[PDB]
Amino acid sequence: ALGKLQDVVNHNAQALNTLVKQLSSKFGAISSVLNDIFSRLDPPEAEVQ
Amino acid sequence: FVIRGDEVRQIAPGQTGNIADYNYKLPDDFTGCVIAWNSNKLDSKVSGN
Repeated sequence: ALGKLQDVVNHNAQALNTLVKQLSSKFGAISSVLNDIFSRLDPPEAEVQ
Repeated sequence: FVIRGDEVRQIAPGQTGNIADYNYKLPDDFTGCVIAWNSNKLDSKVSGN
């Protein structure tokens, strides 16, 4: 019957899970890894990426 | 300075190339204009320059 505490814990856990997963989003960029953009792309538009 | 027409594009902020890397490298955050014109008439003797 401990629905409320379990719900609060699950909500916090899923918020953290969404936050940790959101960084895999490409956001329309060439790559999702910073050093790849900094090394294999020219600064003039790697900066805007 | 004087360079060939093959590397006229190498003079740019953060662009790869032998001339850019070893002779003159532009900063990544650069504000300014680049002016390039042919110099075959002025700087090409019949024997060679």
